[PDB]
Amino acid sequence: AGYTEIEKLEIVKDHLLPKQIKEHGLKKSNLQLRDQAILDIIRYYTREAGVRSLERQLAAICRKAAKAIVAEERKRITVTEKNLQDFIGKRIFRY
Repeated sequence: AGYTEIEKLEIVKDHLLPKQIKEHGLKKSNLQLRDQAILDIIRYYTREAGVRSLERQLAAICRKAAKAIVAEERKRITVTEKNLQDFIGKRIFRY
């Protein structure tokens, strides 16, 4: 028990690329999110009891988007700060 905002920032920022890319890598490179997003989502939720869960929240939106693989043909799912809402849909803290 000793997680600090910095630690979470180090991993949350690095793992977002390799982690998601791996578990998701299983399917054709289907992941193209931005940093502003990872920071925005967590910033709106910030709800969690450890990084493990946090990473789970990111993976949730990431793959949740992978499922949409049934789209027209747009390859690489872009999860900018806007799409982030379309995927998550709804939030907890309202401004």
